[PDB]
Order: sequence, then structure tokens, then C-alpha cells
Amino acid sequence: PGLSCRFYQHKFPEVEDVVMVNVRSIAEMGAYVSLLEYNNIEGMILLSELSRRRIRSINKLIRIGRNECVVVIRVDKEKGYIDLSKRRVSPEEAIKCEDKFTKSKTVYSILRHVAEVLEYTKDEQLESLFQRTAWVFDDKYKRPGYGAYDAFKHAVS
Amino acid sequence: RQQVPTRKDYGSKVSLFSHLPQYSRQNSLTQFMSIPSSVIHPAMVRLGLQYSQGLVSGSNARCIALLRALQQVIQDYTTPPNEELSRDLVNKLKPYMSFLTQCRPLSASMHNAIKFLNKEITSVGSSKREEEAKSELRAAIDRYVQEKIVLAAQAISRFAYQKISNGDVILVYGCSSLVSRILQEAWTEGRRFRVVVVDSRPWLEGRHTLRSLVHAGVPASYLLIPAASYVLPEVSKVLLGAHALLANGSVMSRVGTAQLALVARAHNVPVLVCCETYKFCERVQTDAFVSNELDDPDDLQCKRGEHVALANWQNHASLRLLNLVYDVTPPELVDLVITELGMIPCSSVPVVLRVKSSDQ
Amino acid sequence: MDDKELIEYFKSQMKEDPDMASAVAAIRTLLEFLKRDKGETIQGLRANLTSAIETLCGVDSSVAVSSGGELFLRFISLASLEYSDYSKCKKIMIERGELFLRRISLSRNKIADLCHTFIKDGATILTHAYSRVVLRVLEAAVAAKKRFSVYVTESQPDLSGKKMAKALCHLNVPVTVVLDAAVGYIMEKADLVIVGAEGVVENGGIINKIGTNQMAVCAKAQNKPFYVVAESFKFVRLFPLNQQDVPDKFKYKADTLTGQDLKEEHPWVDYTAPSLITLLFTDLGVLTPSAVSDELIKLYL
Amino acid sequence: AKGSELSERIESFVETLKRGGGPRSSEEMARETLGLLRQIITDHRWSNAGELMELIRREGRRMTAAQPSETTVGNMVRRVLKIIREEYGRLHGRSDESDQQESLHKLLTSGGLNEDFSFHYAQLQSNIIEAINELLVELEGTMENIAAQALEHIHSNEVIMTIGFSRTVEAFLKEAARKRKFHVIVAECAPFCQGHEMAVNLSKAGIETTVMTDAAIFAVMSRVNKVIIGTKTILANGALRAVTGTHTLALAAKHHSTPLIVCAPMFKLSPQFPNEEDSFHKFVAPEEVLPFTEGDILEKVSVHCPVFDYVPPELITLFISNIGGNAPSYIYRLMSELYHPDDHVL
Repeated sequence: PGLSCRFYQHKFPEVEDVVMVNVRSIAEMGAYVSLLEYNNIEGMILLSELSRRRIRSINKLIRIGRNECVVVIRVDKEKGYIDLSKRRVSPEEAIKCEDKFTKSKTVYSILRHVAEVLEYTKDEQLESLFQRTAWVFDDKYKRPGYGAYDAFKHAVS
Repeated sequence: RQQVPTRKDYGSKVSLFSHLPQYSRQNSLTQFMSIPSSVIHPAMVRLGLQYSQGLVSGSNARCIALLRALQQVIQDYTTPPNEELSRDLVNKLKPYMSFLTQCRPLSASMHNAIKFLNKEITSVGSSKREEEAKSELRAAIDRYVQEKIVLAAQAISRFAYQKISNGDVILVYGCSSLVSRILQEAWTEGRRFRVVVVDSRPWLEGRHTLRSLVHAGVPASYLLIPAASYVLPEVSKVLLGAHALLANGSVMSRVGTAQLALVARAHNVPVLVCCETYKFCERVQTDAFVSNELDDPDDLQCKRGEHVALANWQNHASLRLLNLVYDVTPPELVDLVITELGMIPCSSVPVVLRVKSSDQ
Repeated sequence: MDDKELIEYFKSQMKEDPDMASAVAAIRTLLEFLKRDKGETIQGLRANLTSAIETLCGVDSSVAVSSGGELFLRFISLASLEYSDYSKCKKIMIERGELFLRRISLSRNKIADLCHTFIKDGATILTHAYSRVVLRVLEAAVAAKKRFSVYVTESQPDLSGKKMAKALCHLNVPVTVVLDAAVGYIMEKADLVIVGAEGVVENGGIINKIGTNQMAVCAKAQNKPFYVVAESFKFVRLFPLNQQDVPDKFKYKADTLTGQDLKEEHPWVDYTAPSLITLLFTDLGVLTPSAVSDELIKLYL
Repeated sequence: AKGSELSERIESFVETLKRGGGPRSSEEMARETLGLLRQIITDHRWSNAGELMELIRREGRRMTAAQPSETTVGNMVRRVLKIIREEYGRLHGRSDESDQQESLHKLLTSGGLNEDFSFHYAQLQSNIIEAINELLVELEGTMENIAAQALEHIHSNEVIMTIGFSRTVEAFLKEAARKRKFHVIVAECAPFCQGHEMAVNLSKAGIETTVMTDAAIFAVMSRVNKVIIGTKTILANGALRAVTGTHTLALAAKHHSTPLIVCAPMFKLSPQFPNEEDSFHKFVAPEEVLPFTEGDILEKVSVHCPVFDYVPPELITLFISNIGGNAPSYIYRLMSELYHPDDHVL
């Protein structure tokens, strides 16, 4: 059903960490988005941190329902505030983030299909399954996202 | 409960205006709300009650009342422990504005004040202490009132003093505090002129102006709008107040203002519009049908003779009463706009906005 | 500089270069006054310059002189706003004034280069009175290998239309002089109307030689384009509402300043509303009338 | 590799412009031109901004001369030139921009400008590419931004008249029709009766629509409340280069004082004034107007089939673009902040 789990082990991102987000709403301070790699937690792309040049309307560069690569610039785990910037994301960083998100989404789809086959019904079961299989490879290789996909690729053959 | 119930529509509406709400002054929104005023701040509830009953009317008066109520709301604001002021205050103010819109559609001045306050709140640093932020917000609101309304009115009066001449016959319409102040200060400074007050049903706000013009000693004639074509041969200048100036130059004002502009153009009479730059808007309207306010239709009933026509007008299925509030004057019918920046053409609204936006 | 020396310098500047505009000569005289000034404060210099502007306007009543004086006053004010020290302020004022003169000495060439492309080949152009800017535009159009015919109004009472006709005949252009009263008779022949301007008011309208307003009205009646060529220093912060709202000091000449052969002292200028103007060809480019106000709103405030 | 593919793509684009163009829309034309210019910036070797600007201008001259009526290519070329100028001025130490670039009374009084693009900066290319990417992102949403303003200009039971087939106007009307009921009258815009298609699509959305020939525009205008049209180009003075028969529609609307709204995006704005140039109208084969099967009658009859009509700004009430609503009298400003005057003539 609505089973979901974080792509990585840590529940929150870090500053200077390019992440994939999906724009959900438009507000005054910025665009309210959901972090795709972290179980759709709320974040805000700041209006000031949207373009190097002067911008008159947020709708000029932000469309609701479009994925984006944004660098985290401020995390408050207590209040739950994650601030994201689109100006500071380089094209190479965007490509790297896209590749990492693709690999992580493939791994997540594999694990979710496994859970659906096993008739898992709660998110705790999916979290435990991620703990056993994916995050073990992730912290064995010391490379979140990349490690799990590389280990899965090392399988089959 | 947590959401204020939507106000009910009063009666059947004109098919061309069926997209706009139509409310009855008797049916207030406070009938189904807690008296200790939990959900909505008591200042906002009182302000909405005054709006829905017509007690506070006029762009400047409504904006000032809204800003004072917002100051009261800010003064009684406590930041949640797990929240920041810059976001929580903006999120908290939204239901208040929705309630105020339900009580009466917001004027352009109110919209611009709300936008300014939201921008000011958003630009508050997260490191600032709560009381410092609240004091700064109150000071900002006070500065906004002082500069955008009072000093702007004084500058507009000083600018418009030049246009008024001795022996002039100035035609004014309805009630406008800016126009009344301009006329009073021109009379005080030594100019001698007559004023013709044009009024219209059902508000009859022009009477207000008339009273002021007699307290200042200015000679004043009075008549209704249909007789305007009779009096315009004498008139040398038409001076109108504006509720809003749109980005394309259109003047959004009380209904009948565009009528007076048209008849004045037909009679070869200059038309001047007085407006503060804080009421300039980025929206554009090509007619009075797309965006307008439908007042209480029952206000159209009149007491002529012993009988009352239109009494129980809802009993007739094909009868509709259209109490339009605003109207849009195209920029081709306006000769001049007097603002705190000076005398500008009607097409200079978009540039002025830009000048006022590069700063912010 | 004293008043007599100021007047002599202005008149000599006009006389040495007949093609020099009155506003340009006034601005150059004001710059010379600034150079020769002895005061050591901004307010004293401003008062002296205001007195000089009043003297020059008394000498020449054209709107161009007043607009040039107001422009120079705004220029010194802008220079004073940035710099607090008066010595550096005066040095920068002198340098920027020299640059300003050099730049506005080339306005007519830019106007001609921008406007000559609007004259269709084999077209008829109707013109009112004499105008050096219009003459330069027609020179540029001729130099671009374009053949066109010209109708010029007489422009009573100084008959400057005949002078313009002679100037155009010097350029080998078919030019015909018509009476002012005949303007409405001849508008059906003209493909477009090109006139100068003694000043561009805030709303985008113009203040020009008497007879331009009725030409504009007749052109609007027959849906003919109405083009104005005017330099940027002719922009004024005036907002007349009708013909009587134009200041009297502009209508009646300097030396000039009942019910029986009165003639009411025939005015020399009238006001044409921006609604009767199609485009303006300034040294800032091709503009709609609504752009003119912008150039002033950004200039002040 | 670089040149062998870039030159081939430039040749293909020029040849497509010369002969046909396919079903490509204006947005597609702008996107392809922007991609071409981005690849030219990336692949070609340029030392300073001056050489890059000269090369871009050289390519744009050919691209524009391929098909003068397709003004979107020239608009995108001039936009890229302005972007290069802005980036170079930012790296050259000039603080704020987009104001000193344009001639201004205040700028003239308080100094001036002395342009020089000879200096070399290694970070110029990345900034230019980022700006072009931002431009493309804005292009991807300009149509949605325009359509989002539908409910602010249409009231209940309104009669809206349109001419031809405009995808922007179609999206505008379809967005409005979700919450409002109105009646649309479409002129067929002969000889290319694209309006017919415009009437079919609007009919599939449930909108009460009516088709009529261009001869009935004035007859039906008396009962039309609003006019909403697209355009091919917006000139520097607010004028329109629209489909043929649009000038007649504008005159009919002006007779009845019906508002005329032009729903056109930002990239359709061209800094070219309608002075002359004898390149305004686009004359297609007269087969559309008079068939070849007429016979000998065709050997003494002059048949002309202009495609575009010039609409003066006096007949236009409002411009609706991705940045909102503007009057035709403000278009000049939108010129100055989009294109540089020195880049008007490529």
C-alpha cells in the first residue's frame, strides 16, 4: 500500500548536500517542496536563494510538480526546517544528484517490490528490510546511495 | 469551528455577475462564532464586524483600521517553542485575512498593506528576539501609515494646489478624504472657487463631502448623478478620488466615476484623479464585470410616496437587483493623476510601481 | 558672471552657430557661469544659477530655454547629492558638464539616423513651420536615396514656412508652401506629418508653434500618422490641461511681455495632447509619448 | 566532432527555416534557437566577450535572413547577446546593470558609458550558460503562467471573439472554462482556415463555440463582449504582426469599444520598429486564394495572399504575458530590459 521509507540511513540531510526535491506549493518566503530521498519531508526553497540575478516572481523559475536539484543550506532538526538553494547548485552537481537519485530509486523500488511480495503491511517492516540489506552495504562502502547500488550490481553475477 | 463558516449568499444574482459573492448586511458572520473569540483574534473579529456593517468605509479608513488591528494582533503574539516568527506569523495572519474577505471583499489599499506587512514579517531574522521583532514590526506599521497615507496626502494636496485657480468650478463625486483635504487646504491658502458635489444612490456618500465643504466655508452646490449633464457646462474641472490605479492606467473607483469622466469628456472638461502611490496595483481590468463587489441588493429599495416599489422583490422570479460598487475608467478618459511623486500621466502607473519595487 | 555678460555670452553663442539650438546655447552659457562662479557653497551656487536661468528666460521665452535651465539645475543637484565636499563637487560638475555638452551636440544626428527610415519612398510629408531637426531628418532621408514630396505651412506671422521651403529647395526636394487655413484641405494628400517641438510636456504631448494643434487634430481625423522629432533636453516638467493652462510666459515673446481690434496678442505656441502623437524621435531613441514621462520620473526622485 | 556536428545542425536549422518549419510552434522555435546558441557558445573558441558577441551576431544574421517573418529566432539571438553583455558587465565591475545599458536622461546627466569587451574572464562562459538555462526554464513555464491569469479577465456568460488558431489563447480559454461558462466565436481566418481547428478543440472542452467566416466579423462584433487574440510578433511600439484579418477585427472592436486582449509570451517581443524594410508581410503562393484550375483567367489577374497583418497599438487594450498584464504604452520598457539598443540591427 502506502509503504514508504528513506532512501538512506540518516533521517535528515546535511548542509552542502545536493538533494532531489519535488515542488509542492508556492509561499511568500519561497517554494514548499518535499524531499524525495527522505520520505517526503517538507523543505523550503528560499526566494532569495533562487537565482543569481534579480527575480520578480517565483513562478518565473518554479513550476509546481517539477523535480529539482537543490543544495541544503540550513537544517534545524528540532523545528523541522530545511532550507534549500537552487542558485548554488552547479550543473555537474545536478548530474551527480540525478544519477544518485536514479540509483537510489532503483534500489528502493527493488526493496519495495520485495516487501510487497512478502506482504509487508507496516513501514517498520520496510525500515527493517532496508536496515538488513541496503544500509549495511551503504555503511560498509562508506558511500550512501552509491554503495547499495554497487553491491546490488555485484549480485546476479 | 476551527475554520470560519462561509458567508451565505443573500439572493439571486445577475447572470453577468454570478461569479461574485452577494451578501446581506443583516446576516453577519459572528452568529456562529465563540464570543471569547478563540479562533480569530478579537481585534480582527471587531474589524470584520465593522466592515460587514459599513461602519468603516473608504480606502484610507479601511487600510488604517486594518493596520491598527494588525498591530493589536502582533502585540498579542507569542512564538511557539518549535516555530520561527517569520513563518508562524505569516501563517497565522492568513485565516484573519480570509475572515475579513468573508466580511467584505478587501479594497486595493488593504491588499497592498497586507502584502507589505507579509514582506516585512518574512524579512525578520531568525536570531532576533521575539519582543524586538514585535517592536520592529509595530514601528514598521507606524512608518507605513505615516509615509504612505499622511505625508502622501500632504504632498498630493500641495501638488493639486497648483491646478486649482481662482473662479474655478470643481466637480467632485462621492466621498473621498483626499479630495476633501485638497479642497479645504486650497480654500485655506487663499484660493476662491465653487464645488459641485455629485451624489448617487444608495450610499449617498457625497453628502459627507458636502458637510465638510460647508464647515470650511467653501460655496457648494449639490445634485445627483443623472443631472450631471445639466451642470457640466458650468464646470471647469472634475476632481475625482480613486480607490485603486491599475497597472494599465485604469482607474478603479466608486461606480459612476467612469460615467462622470465620459460625460466630462463629452463636455470638454479636464478630469483629474487624486491617488496615493500606495494604492497602485499590478492587476489589470478591462471592465467592471470581471472583478467587482455586489453590495446588499436591499439597499436599492426606495421610499417614493406611500408605496414601496421593489418591496418583496424576491417574490418575482425574474427580478434581480444589481447594486454594483466599483467601476473602471479607461485611461483615455483621465487627463492627469496627482500623486506624492507629482503630476503624472495616467499611463505612468506601471513605471511608478517599478520605482516603488526596485527599493523592495 | 553678471547679467549683462551672461546675456552677451548667450547671444554670441547663438550668433556664432546659427544651427545651434537655443536650449543648447543656454546650457553652455550656464556651464560657463558655473565655471566663472566664485561661491564656495552649494546653496549659493544654486541661487546664482536660478537667477541666471531667470535672466536667460527673460532674454528668450521659448520652452526650450526653460527646460534646459531646469535640466542644468537638476544636473547640479544630482552632482551635489553624491558629493559632500564642494570643491570635488565643482570639479566633477565641470567635467560632467563638458561631457554633457559634447553628448548633446550630437542629438540631431542620432535623431535623423533613427527617423529617416520611417519615410517611405514616394511619399508626401506635411510639415509645420521651420525646424532644424526636421531639416536634418529630411537631409538624411535624401542621402539614403529616397524620393519624396514636401508640403510646408506658411506658419504666420513670421513666415518661417517659406524659410523652411527655401532650405528644402537647397536640398533639391519638391517642396510646396500652403496656407495654414489650407491644412485641412491638404491632409488627404500627406502620407505622414513630421513636426518639431519646442518642448515635450510630462504627459508626452508637445508645446509647439501655433497651428500644430489643429494640424494634429486634422491628422487624427483622417488617421494619418503624426511624428515629432525633439531632443532630450526639451523635456519639461509641465502638465497643461488645455490651451489656457500653458504658462503665459511661453505664449508671448519676450519683447511682447479690448474688444476692438484687440487681437488678444496672438499666442506663439500651443499644446498638442499625446493622444494625437504617434511616435517621438529623440536622441534617446524612438519612443511612445508615455515613455517621455518615464524619463522624467527616473530623472527626479 | 564539435565543428562537424555544430555546423551541420546550423545548416539544418537554416534550411528548415528557409523552406518550411514543420508543426514547430513559437516556443519550439525559441527553444531550438537557444540550444543552437548555447552549443555555439560552448563549442566555438572565443577569447573575450567581444569575439563571442561578434560570432553570435554573425550566426544570428544568417539565421534571421533565412526567414525574416520568423522573428523568434532574432529575439532569442538578441536575448543571448543581452545576457552576454549583462554577464560581462557584472564581471567587469559595474555594480547594478540593466539601467546604464539603456540611454536615460539620468544616466546622460550623471555621466555615461565607455564600453570595452576586450578583457578575458574564465568564468564568463559558465555564467552565460547558467543564464541561458534559466531562460530555457522560464520558457518551459511561460505558457502556464499566461494561462493562470484566465479567471481575472473572463466573467460569467461572456462572449469572447478570437481569430485564427493560437495555442496560447486556446490554453487561456481552456483554463478559464474550468470554473466559468462563456461563449466563444472563432473567425476562420481564410485562406488557411486554422480557426476551424481552434473551434474543434474548444468544442472538445465543452465550451460553447461558434464558427464564422471573416466576412461576419463586423456584423457579429456588436454582440461580442471581449476579444482575445494571439500574435506572431509584438513590435517595439506595442503594435502587432498578427494573422491576416486581425487588423479588421481590431478596427471592429474599436468601433464598439470592445476590449482587445493579446495573449502573447515574452519571447515574441521584437525590438524592430515598423518603419518599413519591406519585409513585414509574408506572401505565400496565390494557390490558396485563387485555385490553379481557374484557367486562362489567371494570366491577366494579380492575386496576392498576405499572411500577416499590422495592427497599430491604438487598437490594443491589454497585453497578457507570463509576467502579467501590461498596457501597450509600457511595451517600450519591456524592450529596454530585454534587448540592448546596439543589438537592434544584427
